[PDB]
Amino acid sequence: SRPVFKQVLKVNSLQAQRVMERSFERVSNSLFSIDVILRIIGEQDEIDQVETVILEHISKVSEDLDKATAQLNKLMEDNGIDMMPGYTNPNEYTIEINSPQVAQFAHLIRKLDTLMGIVDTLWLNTVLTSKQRTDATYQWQQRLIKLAGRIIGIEKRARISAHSKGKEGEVAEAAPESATGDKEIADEAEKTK
Repeated sequence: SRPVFKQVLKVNSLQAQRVMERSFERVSNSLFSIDVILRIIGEQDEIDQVETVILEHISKVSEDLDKATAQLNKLMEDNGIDMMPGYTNPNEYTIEINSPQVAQFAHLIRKLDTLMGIVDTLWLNTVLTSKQRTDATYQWQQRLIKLAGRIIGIEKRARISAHSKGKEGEVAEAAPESATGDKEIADEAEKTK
């Protein structure tokens, strides 16, 4: 009755498979709880407002990932590099896609994995310092982790919105909240204030 997309996703770089590991399950559970809590609140005004804010936070990170990919791909042709590296142990992850936004987050991880492959090419080809590879490794990792925490923060602020509409006990039954096992994500979840 409800459509669900099951897919296998290969991730090459360690930065993107670490981001995938400590966030994708919690994020796709958060996107699920949001779609359920919003259907309990009913008000199409709030539904479209929350659907929008989630869309634009995923859009901003996607827009920045493309800009960083476009700039760094220019540095490759500027420097005459047409190849990209193999990886010691890539991982395959079987994922379930219930929302199209869940697909968007998983697509963001692929763009991250792609951008890391470009960074690693420029670093192996002495175009990028060892220091500015780590600065890109940390910041883009932390960039997706900030999104994970913000999405969950939107979920948490939706639960208080549902509480303020008396629909609280309904939420506890329909979609209970999941523990956030990653501290970086859990701390960022306090975009509630």
